[PDB]
This record gives sequence, C-alpha cells and structure tokens, in this order.
Amino acid sequence: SMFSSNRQKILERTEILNQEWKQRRIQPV
Amino acid sequence: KKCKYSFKCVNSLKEDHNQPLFGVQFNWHSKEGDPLVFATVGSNRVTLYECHSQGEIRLLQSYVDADADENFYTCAWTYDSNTSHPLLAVAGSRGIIRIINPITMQCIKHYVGHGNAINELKFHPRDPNLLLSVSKDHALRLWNIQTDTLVAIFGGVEGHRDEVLSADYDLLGEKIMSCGMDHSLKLWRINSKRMMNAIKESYDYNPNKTNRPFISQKIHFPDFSTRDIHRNYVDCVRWLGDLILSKSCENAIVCWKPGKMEDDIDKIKPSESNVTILGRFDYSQCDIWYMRFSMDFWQKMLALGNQVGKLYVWDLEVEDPHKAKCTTLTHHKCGAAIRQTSFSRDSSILIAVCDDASIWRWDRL
Ligand SMILES: Cc1cc(C)n(-c2cc(N3CCc4ccccc4C3)ccc2[N+](=O)[O-])n1
Repeated sequence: SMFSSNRQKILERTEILNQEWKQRRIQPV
Repeated sequence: KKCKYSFKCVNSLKEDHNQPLFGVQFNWHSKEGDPLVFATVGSNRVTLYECHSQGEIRLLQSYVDADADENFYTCAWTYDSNTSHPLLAVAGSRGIIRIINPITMQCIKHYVGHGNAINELKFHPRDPNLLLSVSKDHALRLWNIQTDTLVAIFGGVEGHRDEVLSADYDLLGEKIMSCGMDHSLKLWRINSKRMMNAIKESYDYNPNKTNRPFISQKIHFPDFSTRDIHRNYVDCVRWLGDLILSKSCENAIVCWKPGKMEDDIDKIKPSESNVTILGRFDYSQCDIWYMRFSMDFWQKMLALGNQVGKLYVWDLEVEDPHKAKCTTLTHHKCGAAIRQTSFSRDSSILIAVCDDASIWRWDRL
C-alpha cells in the first residue's frame, strides 16, 4: 500500500538520522 | 488497528510574565543518557528547563531581551559543528534572529534582514549550520550560521503573496514545504544543482580574503505550488515521509501529496496542477489562528493542542486516521489555548505551552 511504502521510507530515513545522532557527542545544557 | 499510547499529567507551572507562550522545543541533539532539556519562548523571554524524575521541571536559565517590545514566536535548537556545543536560535515580532548560548544565556550573534516578523525557524536535519526562517514579509530565508551569510531568499514572482506562517524540511533535508496566509503550500527543492552550489559557495565565503559582500540566491519560483488543500490561511505544515500534513482552521490536519496517487515526489513537475488528499485527522475547538501540531522523532505520534486546553494525540502507525485517535489529554486546570507541544527525543515526555503562560508535563505510561 501507499501507507506501508510511506512508513518504510520514514523508518529508513529516521534510521539514517538516528545513526548520525548516535555518532555525535553534544555537550549537556 | 488501535492506539496504545497513554499519558499522565505529572506537573505544571506558570511563568511570572503571564504572557502567551508561543513555542516549546525539547533539545533533540543532547546525547542518550544526558538530561532532557526544553526551551519555551513568549513575550521577550526564552526560558530553559530540565526534566527530572517524579515530574520535576527544574528552571535552568532565563533570557530577557534588551528590547521590551520584542515578542518571540519561535525557537529551534542546533549545535556548533566544531565544538559540539548546543545553540538555540530564537525570533519573533522584530524580525531578528538571535543565536543564544544556552549554557550562559548570552546572545552570541544576530541576523537582521527580514522586512517583518519571523513566524518560524527550522534547522536543516543533516547540516547544523543551515537555518531557515519564514516571515511576515512573504519570504523564506536560508542562512549559513557558520559563515554568517544569507544563502538564499525564497520569494518573489511565484513566491508567497502573504505572510509565510510555517515551513519544514523533509527527513533527509533535500526539500522544504512552506505555507501561509495566501492559502498556498509551496515546495522548494534545495538538492537542485543551483541550491547545492549556492550552499557550497556560502561555505567558501571568507570575509578576511575578499572585500565584496556575499551574493544570495533569489529563488522566485517554487518546484510545486497548490491552493487546493485548504480554503483559508495555512498555519502549520510538516512532512510525513513523502506525504504532507497541513492545517487551517477547518478542525482537521489534512494528509496529502502533490500530483496523482502514484506520482513520485521527486518526479513532480513544477507546473503539476493536481493534488491527492489521503486523509484527515479530525479534532474540535481549534478554529483560532496560530496553533501548531508536532510529531515525535520517529513520527509514530502526532500531537495538537486546542483553544480550550485539550491535547489531541494520534498514532501514526494506524492507517485509518479515525481509528488512529488516542485518549485526548485533559486536565481540569488546563483551560487556556495550547500553542505548541514538544515530545522529548525518546517520546517519554510531552510538554504543552499555553496562552496563559502555563507549561504542562505529560509522561508516557
Ligand atoms: C499577541 C499575539 C497573539 C498571537 C496569536 N500572536 C501572534 C503569534 C504569531 N506566531 C506565534 C505562533 C505561530 C503559530 C503558527 C504559525 C505562526 C505563528 C507565529 C504570529 C503573529 C501573531 N500576531 O497575531 O501578531 N500575537
């Protein structure tokens, strides 16, 4: 469906962002 | 299926200025394990809070703008690409972007240029230096905050004809959708050869190597435009994968896409005259202007506050928007308009800010 194809796109793209966040060490506030 | 998500109101407070709070953002850049921080903006103030156990909301620092007539409408978090230090950009009625060091509450730098109020600020999801501002002057502007340059101005011949109220980058940061008082939603690709080059040139700009000022792109033409979704001002827009969520005062957030049902977002022609409406997330009593909806990082939840203090939440993993509705979050003491909400990066906490300067904390069960 258009739904599952869209959720998969969100899943893969948020994963790319999450992996970039994981490699970062932003100092606390 | 059905929504499973449940929340509990664990705390609330009211800021001493008693003015409407228009914006709230958790800092999603803080690493796993580090404390959960969020900023609120309203009046000429920017306030930072830390979330602790047993619903404690701890006040960290307060920023009071020198201009007592300033009304901050928006904020966005970023980080310094060199030092890893967090940064907060804020803007509002004066049309000035201030970059604040959140650890000291000092204004590090400011950007003048918009002809009027700035309604929204968004940082690029892959590049922390690329800041987008949308304005009452009918234009969007893209800034490179490392070289202090104006990369591009999105407006002009086929740009917005009235205030731009909202904008959002897509997940990978290849395009922006904007919307505003002219009832239109406009797509602006930033992965075009022209824009990628303009971004590369903003980084090459060295002022202690040249006397000439930096030349910004003037992007007069969007990659898609529609006035066929809403019949009034469009005050909030977000990407949902390749689809769009947008709202007017019709007591619905509309899910739609440019072109016909099967059309690829990246194959859409600038002259594309069709749109496909895929669904509506219906709610009530949110017919006043300037009310924003939000999603969590994983885009599994959609939240929106209404004019009487109810907080609607939907599960985006449920295909039918009607079966996607979760238990509305209500508290008998929360009666003022909820302007914006923000989920913590892990979705464990939902903060709501109100017209009466109150802050509401909801913890996920
Ligand atoms: C005294 C008062 C009450 C209100 C409602 N404002 C207000 C807020 C904004 N914002 C803040 C929230 C928001 C949410 C969605 C889209 C754009 C914006 C921009 C703009 C203009 C006005 N204005 O009417 O001057 N000022």
